[PDB]
Amino acid sequence: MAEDGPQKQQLDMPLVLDQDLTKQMRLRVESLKQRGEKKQDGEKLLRPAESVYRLDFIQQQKLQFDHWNVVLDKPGKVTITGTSQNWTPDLTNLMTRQLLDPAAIFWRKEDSDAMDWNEADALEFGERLSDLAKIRKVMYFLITFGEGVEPANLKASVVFNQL
Repeated sequence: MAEDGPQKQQLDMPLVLDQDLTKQMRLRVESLKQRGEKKQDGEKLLRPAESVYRLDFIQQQKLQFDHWNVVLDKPGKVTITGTSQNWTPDLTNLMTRQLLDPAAIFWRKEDSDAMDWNEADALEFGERLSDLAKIRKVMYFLITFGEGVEPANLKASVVFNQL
């Protein structure tokens, strides 16, 4: 019974990129080449356009996913690929066929202020995220920067309904 006015409160979680963390992985690969490792069983090569985003689930369940909204300073294209809470690139070698369901694609055109994305592929990953999220207070997402996006000009804000 809120007396202020707003009946249902709302809370948005700003996911933030981790470009510096991406550079740290590259340094480890450079050290490996000095002694070589013959990693031909499955070399893990990330693209300089891959940054790691981190999300902190502050509430155990009062939070609810309403509508993810990603904002870019300029139009363009970005690919978000999800990973099993177990297949981690640092603990496992990045494999293309061992990826779970395909990655969702979000893109904003110049005459469009709204981005069009695959709701069907994203919707399936929505409910799956609803569980693994209640058990893990933090989750990392991989994003790819296309052409026309400056390094840190990416901001990801998702609106959630707090009960």
